[PDB]
Amino acid sequence: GEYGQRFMWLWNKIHDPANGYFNQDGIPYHSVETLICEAPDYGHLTTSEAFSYYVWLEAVYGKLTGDWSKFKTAWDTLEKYMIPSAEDQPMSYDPNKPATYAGEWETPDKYPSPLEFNVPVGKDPLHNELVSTYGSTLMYGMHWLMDVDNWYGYGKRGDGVSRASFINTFQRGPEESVWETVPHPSWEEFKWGGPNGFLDLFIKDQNYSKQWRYTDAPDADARAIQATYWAKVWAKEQGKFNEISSYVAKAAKMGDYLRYAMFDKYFKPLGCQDKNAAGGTGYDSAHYLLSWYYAWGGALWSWKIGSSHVHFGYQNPMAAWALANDSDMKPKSPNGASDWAKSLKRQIEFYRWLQSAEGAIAGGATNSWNGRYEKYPAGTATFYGMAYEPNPVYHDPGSNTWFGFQAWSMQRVAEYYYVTGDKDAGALLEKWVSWVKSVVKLNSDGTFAIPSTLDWSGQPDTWNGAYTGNSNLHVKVVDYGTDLGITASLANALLYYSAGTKKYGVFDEGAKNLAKELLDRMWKLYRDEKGLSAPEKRADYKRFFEQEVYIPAGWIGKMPNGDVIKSGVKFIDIRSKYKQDPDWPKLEAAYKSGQAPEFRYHRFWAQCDIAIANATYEILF
Ligand SMILES: [Ca+2]
Repeated sequence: GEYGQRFMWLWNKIHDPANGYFNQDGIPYHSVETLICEAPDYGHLTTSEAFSYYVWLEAVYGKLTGDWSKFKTAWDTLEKYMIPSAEDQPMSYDPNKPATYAGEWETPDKYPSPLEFNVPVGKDPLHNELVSTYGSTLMYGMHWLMDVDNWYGYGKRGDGVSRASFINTFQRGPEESVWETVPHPSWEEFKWGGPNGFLDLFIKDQNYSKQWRYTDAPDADARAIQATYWAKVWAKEQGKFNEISSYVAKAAKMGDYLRYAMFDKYFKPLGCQDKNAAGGTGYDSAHYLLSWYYAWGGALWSWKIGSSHVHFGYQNPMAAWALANDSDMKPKSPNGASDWAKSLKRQIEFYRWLQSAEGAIAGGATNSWNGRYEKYPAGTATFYGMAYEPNPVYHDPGSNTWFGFQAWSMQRVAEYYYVTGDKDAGALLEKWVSWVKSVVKLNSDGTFAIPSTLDWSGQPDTWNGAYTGNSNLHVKVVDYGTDLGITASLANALLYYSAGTKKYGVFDEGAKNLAKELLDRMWKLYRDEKGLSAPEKRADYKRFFEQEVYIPAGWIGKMPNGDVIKSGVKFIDIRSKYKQDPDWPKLEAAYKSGQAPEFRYHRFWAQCDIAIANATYEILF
């Protein structure tokens, strides 16, 4: 079939060693080009989102093929490399005191953040159940960032040499952009950085211990699960399910632990609005959404920490439903499926509460105003006691000034609607597709433009379980662009909606046609040697040179390659190896010329989305 030809074409552009999307271990890079900085700060780093897209690409491949080897392989790599093994996470945890509270602060210069030992932390209610269920104490979820070819030089567990090195960057609050971090190893032996390693850049304590720390990106895990749901439906169609047996089980175990994404940072109760208030005793601290993260720390004592900030872009109803309803994907814990049923509905309510008057989905909510459980301002709209935030978690740039989440997240809703016919999902999607149609530009010459940067106004109405119209919440498109990963994901969302519409109501041909046009114009214009790519102006890359990384006066340390870490140091001064990047002179030239440098990037996830969107047109039509 034709749109599946398209998929095949890109699938082995991706799987051709020549083009170089994977490292020697089969770990996909964030992108083929190395000189890139946006969420990771270098291209041959990779992310938990990349792995989840890899699994998804293969699920779709084995649906179109009957060949589930590639799917099995992609999961094999993911469990092996991106999920901390037993040696990666050795422990004695106390569910009643799961962590010691530290605040979040407005700027990076207010860090390291002091522990506050008087601040009550609440009860972790998932742990004892999860031990009972699995026999293990190991946590089964992906850490979000990896240095796949050991570019930074921290290695495995401190060996400064192994590939697939667990690192972390973002640690110092909502203004710490990708440009303002100090990349550090997840496993801390004090072999680099200062006397206490890098710990004392981020946390203020009397004494510091060697330890490990991991941070899950829940959208990533959920996508992996979403992916595995389709691999289960698709293998079962073909009578090959049992082949994929234990891999659906991986998804369900992952699903079971992913419930840590559902809780306030410090198991504090929803609505508390005071750091000194008592901790939750159970599910009163569950927001039942996929939060910006869960994190687990552990001494070489133990900590577990959810997150108080939620972004709609991180939600996944399809995954939630799959875990909650499909008996093959059922998590083994007593309460697992059940918590996921609650998450499914809370998520859908969340999306509807965030729906602007125009139809775009606004950012999110927090249970911890300023990340310090402060009192909400007068007039603040709320969702189950959480405060609306236009840009939750990060502000530089604003986390919901990126059009991309609209597509990523509504694709998942559109899947859930197709499977299910849920009326709220449908009514949500209706008003959103309407908006999409009104803002996508199809030009006469066959070029197209999707929104890139969004801006926001006002607030939703406070949630009371039923849609109101949110007539004071307003989206504005600030500019347009030609992001192909997003363009394809937008197409993918339009296709699942249109499909569901045919299946459950009045068929929306408009939607399908708008998607097709996007998938067609893209394929005709932006095809190239390594897959697809469009020109991209990166003015912000001046920050390579100009961005000062905050280091405390008196703090002295070294990166593994010898770069000195001290006050005044810039972004590039702690990443000197960038100067031997093939694109360095091009970048240098443009910085001095005074105009934005240009790239034609091949992000794994982008190429994965383009693939899956074309394939999804065939599967549905
Ligand atoms: Ca900043």
